[PDB]
Amino acid sequence: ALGMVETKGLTAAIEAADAMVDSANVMLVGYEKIGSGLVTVIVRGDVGAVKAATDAGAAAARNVGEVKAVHVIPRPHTDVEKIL
Amino acid sequence: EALGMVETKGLTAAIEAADAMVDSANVMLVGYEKIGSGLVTVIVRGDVGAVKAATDAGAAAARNVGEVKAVHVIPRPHTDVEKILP
Amino acid sequence: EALGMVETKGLTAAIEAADAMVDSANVMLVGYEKIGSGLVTVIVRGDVGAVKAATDAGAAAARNVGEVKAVHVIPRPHTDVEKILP
Amino acid sequence: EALGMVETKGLTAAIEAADAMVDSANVMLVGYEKIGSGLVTVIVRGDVGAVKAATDAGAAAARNVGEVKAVHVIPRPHTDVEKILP
Amino acid sequence: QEALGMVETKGLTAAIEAADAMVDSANVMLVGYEKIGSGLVTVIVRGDVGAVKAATDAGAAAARNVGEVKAVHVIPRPHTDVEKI
Amino acid sequence: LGMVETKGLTAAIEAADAMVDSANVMLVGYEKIGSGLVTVIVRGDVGAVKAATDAGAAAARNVGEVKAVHVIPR
Repeated sequence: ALGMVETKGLTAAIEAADAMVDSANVMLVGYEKIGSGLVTVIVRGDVGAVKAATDAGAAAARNVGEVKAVHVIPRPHTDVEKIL
Repeated sequence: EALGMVETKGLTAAIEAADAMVDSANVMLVGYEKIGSGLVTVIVRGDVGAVKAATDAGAAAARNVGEVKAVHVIPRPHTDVEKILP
Repeated sequence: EALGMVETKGLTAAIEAADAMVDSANVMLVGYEKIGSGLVTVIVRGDVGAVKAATDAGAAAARNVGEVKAVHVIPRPHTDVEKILP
Repeated sequence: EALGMVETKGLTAAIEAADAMVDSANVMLVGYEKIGSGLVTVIVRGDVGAVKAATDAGAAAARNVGEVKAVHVIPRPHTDVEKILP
Repeated sequence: QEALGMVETKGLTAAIEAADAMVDSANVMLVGYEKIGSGLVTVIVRGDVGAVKAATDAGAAAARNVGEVKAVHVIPRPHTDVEKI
Repeated sequence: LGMVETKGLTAAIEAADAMVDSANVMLVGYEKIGSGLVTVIVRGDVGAVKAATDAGAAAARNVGEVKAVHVIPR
């Protein structure tokens, strides 16, 4: 499963990442920068862990900065895997 | 041969469009491109009907996650365009 | 000989310009350049008449899908067309 | 060991925060990260009380030079967070 | 020679029209383009001071007709420390 | 350390050149952070830095926008 939390600002993103790893059995892949101050944090793991991680990351981050998106894909297509 | 693009503001929305597109239709995901200002384009190739179906599915899934800026299909792209694709 | 440029906000509009340019005239696609903030410049080259044709089609195609920031044609020595490019 | 962050718009504002942080308490400067759009994050590491003290001092100092966007402390961060630090 | 000339535009199209006008107008070397965000691009040339002044005025005037010129400047003999950026 | 931060690169290069020309400083940083912001950084004795940054800022204002001018002793 794939979990993403997207924030305005890097400080909110670091807090999401920490909360995600604190809250569930997930691997933190990293983050991506896309401009306009937006930062996407990415984690992988089984679907229940990714759901628990993204819900915890999004809730933590909101108190540090603005949360722009939160999403989980339980079983990404292989073509997606290839570009992640 | 057709080319389909969904451009979102936000990378979470683009990834959700990419996955919806490949899931929805017989299309190959070519890749994504970032150009700044939060803008991310995801590109698919396939027969024309498959790419219209993919891009409409991608755009609809993206809108539930984030913002869609642009959706377009070029049904018969010139061979030179392949040079600039991800 | 000339360079022709169409600069858009958005990559979808830039790819639609690119394909429309090479569809409309005997020009070669050089590629495209990103400067951040969603701004992309698609560059073609060829004979001056063909580049003028191409950039008129490309800007129109891009304005149908998105925003065009600039469209311009620069005549160049036929022995060193690309020397000024980034 | 605790991590402290001050995010500013503008680099001068950030370097001022860094100087203020390291002077104010027993903290190690981890580094700066840039995310574009003029935003820079300065990070320090130390014991939690030292980190709260530094970050306070850094933000106050930065506000006199530029704009402060975020100030935060994580008291007991996981090792994994390193993957994403400068 | 060693004078430095700079023309800064909003937009890459105006920068490349500046470079064409610059190299056409005088004996100068195009060093490159620098992107710094907010859509700003700087075009940098080197040459003797007379070539660089001519090149820079020609670039600024040519860019002004395609887009917006943000800065235009010539440094006849830059310090050695500056050569390092 | 002395810093001059500008909106525009041309103004930045002019500050750097004016600073090093005006005082006993060495150019030790040149950073881009986006949104057009460029910082040039010098090192020397406090007084040479205070006069460098003064001179850089003044020279850069004739060329473009200056956003910050700052001196950190130590």
